[PDB]
Amino acid sequence: DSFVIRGDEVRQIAPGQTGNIADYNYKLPDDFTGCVIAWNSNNLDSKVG
Amino acid sequence: ASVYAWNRKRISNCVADYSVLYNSASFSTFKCYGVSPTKLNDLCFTNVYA
Amino acid sequence: SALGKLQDVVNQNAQALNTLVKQLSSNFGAISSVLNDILSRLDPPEAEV
Repeated sequence: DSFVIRGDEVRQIAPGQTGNIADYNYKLPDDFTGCVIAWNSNNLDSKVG
Repeated sequence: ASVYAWNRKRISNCVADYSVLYNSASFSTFKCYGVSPTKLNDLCFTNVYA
Repeated sequence: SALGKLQDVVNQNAQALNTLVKQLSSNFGAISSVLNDILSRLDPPEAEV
């Protein structure tokens, strides 16, 4: 499941977490089994304007 | 105030809607220990010190 | 004290029942001994604990 969020909001990607994107955009089950991936992508997903 | 002389502000005789705190995105960290953040609007307290 | 054996049976049974009932007021290391408070206070990942 791929998506792009802010740098500080990656801590919300966990079972039973509170947050803004956690409760309105993407919510994980409490019995979630697996792994999560994160890496900085500022060089590609950002512009001067 | 300074951390060595931290101010203690009592909160009493008021109705508190914690939604305006929860819906605020300016907070870098939002963490509760003994209570659920989304259940705060359903509980009655006193002895509230900020 | 002539009827001490029957009274002892009654007292032991009632006392065991009372101790069993009183054990519901111990939190056993949890925040509270009332399940309703735990349900109405915490998120499910910590409520399960």
